[PDB]
Amino acid sequence: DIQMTQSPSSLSASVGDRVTITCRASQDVSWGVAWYQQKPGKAPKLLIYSTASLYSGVPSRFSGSGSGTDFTLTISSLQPEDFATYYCQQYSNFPITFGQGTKVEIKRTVAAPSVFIFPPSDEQLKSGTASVVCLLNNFYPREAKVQWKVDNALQSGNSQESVTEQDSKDSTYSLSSTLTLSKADYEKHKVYACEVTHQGLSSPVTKSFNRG
Amino acid sequence: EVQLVESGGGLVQPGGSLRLSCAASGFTIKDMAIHWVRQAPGKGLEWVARIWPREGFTYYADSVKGRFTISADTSKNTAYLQMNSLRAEDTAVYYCARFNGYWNYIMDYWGQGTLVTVSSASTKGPSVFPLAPSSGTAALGCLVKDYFPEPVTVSWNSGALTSGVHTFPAVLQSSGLYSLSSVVTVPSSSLGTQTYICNVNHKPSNTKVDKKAEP
Amino acid sequence: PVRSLNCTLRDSQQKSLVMSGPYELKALHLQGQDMEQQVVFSMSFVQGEESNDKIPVALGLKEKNLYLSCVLKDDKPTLQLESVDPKNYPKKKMEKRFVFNKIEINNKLEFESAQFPNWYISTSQAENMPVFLGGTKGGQDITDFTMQFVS
Repeated sequence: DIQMTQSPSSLSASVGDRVTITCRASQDVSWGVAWYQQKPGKAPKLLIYSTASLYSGVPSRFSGSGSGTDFTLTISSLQPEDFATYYCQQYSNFPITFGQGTKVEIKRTVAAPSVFIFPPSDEQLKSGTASVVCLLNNFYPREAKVQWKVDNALQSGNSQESVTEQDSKDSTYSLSSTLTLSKADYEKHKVYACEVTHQGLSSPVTKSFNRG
Repeated sequence: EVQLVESGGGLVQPGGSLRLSCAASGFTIKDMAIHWVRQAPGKGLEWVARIWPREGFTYYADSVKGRFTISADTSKNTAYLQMNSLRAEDTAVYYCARFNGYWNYIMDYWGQGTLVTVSSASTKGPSVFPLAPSSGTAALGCLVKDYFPEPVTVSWNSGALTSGVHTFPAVLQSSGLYSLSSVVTVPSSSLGTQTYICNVNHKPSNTKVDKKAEP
Repeated sequence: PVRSLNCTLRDSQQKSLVMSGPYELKALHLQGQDMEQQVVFSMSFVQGEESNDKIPVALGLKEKNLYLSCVLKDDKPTLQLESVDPKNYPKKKMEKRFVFNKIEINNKLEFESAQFPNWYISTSQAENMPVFLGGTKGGQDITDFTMQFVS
């Protein structure tokens, strides 16, 4: 079961410049290597087959090179529709094996997060739970810190984050953070606050609300 | 319009059976190999098996050898994956893909994938709860809470509103049910005059919910 | 009184040779009871130029009446399956078209045509494609083989 170690796992770069993804083989797989581009929630499509042959219809910025154990994918100059993940595969030895892939994320100008906080609805509080939601809208780069403060006390392991993909037009991330409490625990505190940190802000941005 | 179309996916009990099928349109499979490949939730691709339909030659990954059976009806232009003794580990999107060495068809066409969820957890429709602003542009949304399985769809004003819509990936909760939020950014001037309805569809539980996000 | 032993050939990426219709071999991965469909070669040791690591040899298929032969197509040496009188063959003194040099370059076998030097029994990278005669050793094809003895 020949491993296909792919690198780097995650890469970032700006439209028009060249990118190199690398792929290493645990043993000799001759020239039986292909490259696949997967847009999220979609079927992979073939770019390069037999190490370096370009599949019919593929833009000629896409290039493959390799030497028995070490294989490399090159794009000479990125264009709009190349926000994808890229996978290498060996098909010369069965079982066929893949690499863990490399996410190719298109870099833009740093963008500050716009922050909102939503208190729990009256409907949820009848069922016996409360979800406090914090939203970081439209930001770059991806790394961001969200802290929950309930009566100015830092919270741990009662909140989950979820992040969008890079937006169609403006290339920006959004983020939800969902603090979950009992009917009981939620009513015995007054102030709920959301602390945000990001390369686009001078200092930490806080949003907050009182139950009334 | 060369096409591989899959069907047969869905939610089954652990230790159960499910037959996937992969229909070819625009080519005959008689001189192609059909491979099955799977992608576990937030993981890479893993090769399952392949059949040469004409010759009947079959080949399985060691993790599925014995439990799964691949076959093909050349008269129906269709390939099959029979899965038995299902475990949570087999939960994935299953793709089928064609292979022909001579014509450089090196998994050049893939099916759209069919999600297979192996779980003992019952189906359950979401509860939808509005995200309203407390108090230039404002944000409202809806929290789609405690559903199973994936997936749900969210739309705003029955697709009419698309500008600045964000629907986040589902997080699995400790409870074993999924939760997500859809949010939209709109002008603050439009809040008392326009109504914002989120449309939640959970096809597995046959559940359609409409919820007003209201100041 | 020619020295012939029985065997199966496998390529360096672990493909087996099977019959693809009456006059062609293909190379593909076999698992389990598929593997009983692999072709058995009666390799008859024959007279010809014996240089350093090269042993002259011929390759027939157990009672199919077929030998592998190199012949020209479009002035290009080509692998072909050739039927022949079974009471005559196998022999020591055999037509150069049936004759291969069993080269052992690494700890692996090449098979160079005797009539067309620098042309080797080759497989593709993609499985279930023809066994062919290839003109390079330093190209993108598989010329390197393992043999497994059978009685």
